[PDB]
Amino acid sequence: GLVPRGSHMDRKTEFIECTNAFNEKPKKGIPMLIEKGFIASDSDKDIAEFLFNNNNRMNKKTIGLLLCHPDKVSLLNEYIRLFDFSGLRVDEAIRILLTKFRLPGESQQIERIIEAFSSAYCENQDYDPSKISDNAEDDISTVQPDADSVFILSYSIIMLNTDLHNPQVKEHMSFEDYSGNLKGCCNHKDFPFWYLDRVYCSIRDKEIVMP
Repeated sequence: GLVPRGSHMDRKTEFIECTNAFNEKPKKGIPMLIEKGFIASDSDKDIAEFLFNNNNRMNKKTIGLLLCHPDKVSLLNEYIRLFDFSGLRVDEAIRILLTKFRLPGESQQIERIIEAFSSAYCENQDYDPSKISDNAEDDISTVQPDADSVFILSYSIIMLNTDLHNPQVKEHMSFEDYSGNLKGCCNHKDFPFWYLDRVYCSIRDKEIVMP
Protein backbone atom coordinates (compact mmCIF):
# COMPACT_ATOMS: atom_id res chain seq x y z
CA GLY A 1 0.00 0.00 0.00
CA LEU A 2 2.49 2.65 1.13
CA VAL A 3 5.59 1.59 -0.80
CA PRO A 4 6.14 -0.35 -3.99
CA ARG A 5 8.91 -2.12 -2.17
CA GLY A 6 11.21 -3.53 -4.80
CA SER A 7 12.45 -0.31 -3.37
CA HIS A 8 13.19 -3.09 -0.88
CA MET A 9 11.79 -1.31 2.17
CA ASP A 10 12.04 -4.23 4.61
CA ARG A 11 15.62 -5.08 3.67
CA LYS A 12 16.65 -1.41 3.90
CA THR A 13 14.95 -0.94 7.28
CA GLU A 14 16.79 -3.81 8.93
CA PHE A 15 20.03 -2.74 7.27
CA ILE A 16 19.61 0.77 8.69
CA GLU A 17 18.88 -0.63 12.15
CA CYS A 18 21.86 -2.99 11.95
CA THR A 19 24.29 -0.38 10.65
CA ASN A 20 23.20 2.09 13.33
CA ALA A 21 24.01 -0.53 15.95
CA PHE A 22 27.40 -1.04 14.31
CA ASN A 23 28.24 2.66 14.07
CA GLU A 24 27.44 2.83 17.80
CA LYS A 25 29.19 -0.34 19.02
CA PRO A 26 30.72 -2.85 16.58
CA LYS A 27 30.76 -5.36 19.44
CA LYS A 28 26.96 -5.25 19.26
CA GLY A 29 26.52 -4.34 15.61
CA ILE A 30 28.54 -7.16 14.06
CA PRO A 31 26.61 -9.98 15.74
CA MET A 32 23.35 -8.22 14.80
CA LEU A 33 24.45 -7.99 11.15
CA ILE A 34 25.29 -11.70 11.27
CA GLU A 35 22.01 -12.58 12.98
CA LYS A 36 20.09 -10.62 10.33
CA GLY A 37 21.98 -12.31 7.52
CA PHE A 38 23.85 -9.30 6.12
CA ILE A 39 27.15 -10.93 7.10
CA ALA A 40 27.51 -14.63 6.27
CA SER A 41 29.28 -15.70 9.47
CA ASP A 42 31.47 -14.53 12.33
CA SER A 43 34.65 -15.38 10.42
CA ASP A 44 37.18 -12.59 9.89
CA LYS A 45 36.89 -13.21 6.16
CA ASP A 46 33.13 -12.63 6.07
CA ILE A 47 33.23 -9.65 8.44
CA ALA A 48 36.15 -8.10 6.54
CA GLU A 49 34.43 -8.53 3.19
CA PHE A 50 31.27 -6.87 4.51
CA LEU A 51 33.17 -3.87 5.91
CA PHE A 52 35.18 -3.52 2.70
CA ASN A 53 32.09 -3.61 0.48
CA ASN A 54 29.92 -1.31 2.64
CA ASN A 55 32.42 1.49 3.32
CA ASN A 56 29.97 4.17 2.15
CA ARG A 57 27.06 2.78 4.17
CA MET A 58 28.63 2.77 7.62
CA ASN A 59 30.59 5.19 9.80
CA LYS A 60 34.13 5.22 8.39
CA LYS A 61 35.52 6.47 11.69
CA THR A 62 33.99 3.53 13.54
CA ILE A 63 35.39 1.14 10.93
CA GLY A 64 38.85 2.62 11.41
CA LEU A 65 38.62 2.29 15.19
CA LEU A 66 37.48 -1.32 14.93
CA LEU A 67 40.40 -2.22 12.64
CA CYS A 68 43.11 -0.66 14.81
CA HIS A 69 42.12 -2.51 17.98
CA PRO A 70 45.08 -4.58 19.30
CA ASP A 71 43.01 -7.80 19.49
CA LYS A 72 41.59 -7.25 16.00
CA VAL A 73 44.86 -7.78 14.11
CA SER A 74 43.40 -10.93 12.56
CA LEU A 75 40.44 -9.00 11.15
CA LEU A 76 42.69 -6.15 10.02
CA ASN A 77 44.94 -8.58 8.15
CA GLU A 78 42.01 -10.23 6.38
CA TYR A 79 40.61 -6.80 5.52
CA ILE A 80 43.84 -5.26 4.23
CA ARG A 81 44.19 -8.05 1.65
CA LEU A 82 40.90 -7.40 -0.11
CA PHE A 83 42.72 -4.38 -1.57
CA ASP A 84 44.58 -4.61 -4.88
CA PHE A 85 47.71 -2.45 -4.56
CA SER A 86 49.54 -4.21 -7.39
CA GLY A 87 51.50 -1.95 -9.72
CA LEU A 88 50.82 1.21 -7.71
CA ARG A 89 53.28 3.58 -6.07
CA VAL A 90 52.92 3.82 -2.28
CA ASP A 91 51.03 7.12 -2.55
CA GLU A 92 48.58 5.76 -5.14
CA ALA A 93 47.96 2.77 -2.86
CA ILE A 94 47.37 5.03 0.16
CA ARG A 95 44.73 7.00 -1.74
CA ILE A 96 42.87 3.74 -2.40
CA LEU A 97 43.26 2.64 1.21
CA LEU A 98 41.82 5.84 2.64
CA THR A 99 38.63 5.59 0.57
CA LYS A 100 37.41 2.63 2.63
CA PHE A 101 37.94 3.99 6.14
CA ARG A 102 39.17 6.97 8.13
CA LEU A 103 42.52 6.76 9.90
CA PRO A 104 42.33 6.69 13.72
CA GLY A 105 43.96 9.54 15.64
CA GLU A 106 46.21 8.00 18.29
CA SER A 107 49.87 7.13 17.73
CA GLN A 108 49.69 3.38 18.35
CA GLN A 109 46.46 3.16 16.33
CA ILE A 110 47.90 4.79 13.20
CA GLU A 111 50.97 2.59 13.55
CA ARG A 112 48.89 -0.60 13.53
CA ILE A 113 47.04 0.45 10.38
CA ILE A 114 50.17 1.51 8.50
CA GLU A 115 52.04 -1.65 9.54
CA ALA A 116 49.27 -3.82 8.08
CA PHE A 117 49.13 -1.62 4.98
CA SER A 118 52.89 -1.76 4.42
CA SER A 119 53.04 -5.57 4.62
CA ALA A 120 50.02 -5.93 2.33
CA TYR A 121 51.44 -3.41 -0.14
CA CYS A 122 54.70 -5.34 -0.49
CA GLU A 123 52.86 -8.65 -0.76
CA ASN A 124 50.88 -7.22 -3.69
CA GLN A 125 53.99 -6.45 -5.77
CA ASP A 126 56.15 -8.79 -7.86
CA TYR A 127 59.53 -7.76 -6.51
CA ASP A 128 61.96 -9.07 -9.11
CA PRO A 129 65.30 -7.86 -7.62
CA SER A 130 67.12 -7.93 -10.97
CA LYS A 131 64.89 -4.98 -11.97
CA ILE A 132 66.01 -2.68 -9.14
CA SER A 133 67.26 0.63 -10.52
CA ASP A 134 67.72 4.20 -9.39
CA ASN A 135 66.96 5.65 -12.82
CA ALA A 136 64.26 3.71 -14.69
CA GLU A 137 62.01 6.79 -14.67
CA ASP A 138 58.33 5.95 -14.24
CA ASP A 139 58.90 2.18 -14.19
CA ILE A 140 57.11 0.99 -11.05
CA SER A 141 58.66 -2.49 -11.18
CA THR A 142 62.14 -1.06 -10.54
CA VAL A 143 61.60 0.42 -7.05
CA GLN A 144 61.11 -2.20 -4.34
CA PRO A 145 60.86 -0.82 -0.78
CA ASP A 146 60.48 -3.46 1.92
CA ALA A 147 57.72 -3.23 4.54
CA ASP A 148 59.73 -1.04 6.91
CA SER A 149 60.56 1.31 4.04
CA VAL A 150 56.95 1.53 2.88
CA PHE A 151 55.94 2.26 6.48
CA ILE A 152 58.32 5.22 6.68
CA LEU A 153 57.33 6.53 3.25
CA SER A 154 53.66 6.20 4.17
CA TYR A 155 54.12 8.44 7.21
CA SER A 156 56.02 10.95 5.05
CA ILE A 157 53.15 10.96 2.55
CA ILE A 158 50.48 11.69 5.16
CA MET A 159 52.81 14.37 6.57
CA LEU A 160 53.43 15.97 3.18
CA ASN A 161 49.74 15.96 2.26
CA THR A 162 49.01 18.03 5.36
CA ASP A 163 51.86 20.50 4.81
CA LEU A 164 51.24 21.17 1.12
CA HIS A 165 47.54 21.78 1.66
CA ASN A 166 47.66 23.74 4.92
CA PRO A 167 46.91 27.41 4.16
CA GLN A 168 48.56 28.37 7.47
CA VAL A 169 51.98 27.23 6.23
CA LYS A 170 54.09 30.18 5.09
CA GLU A 171 56.59 28.10 3.11
CA HIS A 172 55.29 24.71 2.02
CA MET A 173 57.83 21.90 2.31
CA SER A 174 60.11 21.92 -0.74
CA PHE A 175 60.89 18.76 -2.67
CA GLU A 176 64.47 19.08 -1.47
CA ASP A 177 63.44 18.90 2.17
CA TYR A 178 60.83 16.20 1.59
CA SER A 179 63.36 14.00 -0.24
CA GLY A 180 66.29 14.96 1.97
CA ASN A 181 64.56 13.73 5.13
CA LEU A 182 63.86 10.42 3.36
CA LYS A 183 67.54 9.68 2.72
CA GLY A 184 68.45 6.08 3.51
CA CYS A 185 64.79 5.10 3.88
CA CYS A 186 64.46 2.78 0.87
CA ASN A 187 66.05 -0.46 2.09
CA HIS A 188 68.71 1.61 3.86
CA LYS A 189 69.42 3.44 0.60
CA ASP A 190 67.70 6.37 -1.10
CA PHE A 191 64.46 6.28 -3.03
CA PRO A 192 65.10 7.12 -6.70
CA PHE A 193 64.56 10.78 -7.59
CA TRP A 194 61.70 10.01 -9.96
CA TYR A 195 59.78 8.01 -7.38
CA LEU A 196 59.79 10.75 -4.74
CA ASP A 197 59.24 13.39 -7.44
CA ARG A 198 56.09 11.72 -8.77
CA VAL A 199 54.92 11.22 -5.21
CA TYR A 200 55.55 14.85 -4.28
CA CYS A 201 53.94 16.31 -7.39
CA SER A 202 50.91 14.00 -7.10
CA ILE A 203 50.28 14.99 -3.48
CA ARG A 204 50.90 18.64 -4.35
CA ASP A 205 48.43 18.64 -7.25
CA LYS A 206 45.69 16.53 -5.66
CA GLU A 207 45.17 16.49 -1.91
CA ILE A 208 44.43 13.06 -0.43
CA VAL A 209 41.10 13.34 1.35
CA MET A 210 37.74 12.79 3.02
CA PRO A 211 35.98 9.63 4.27
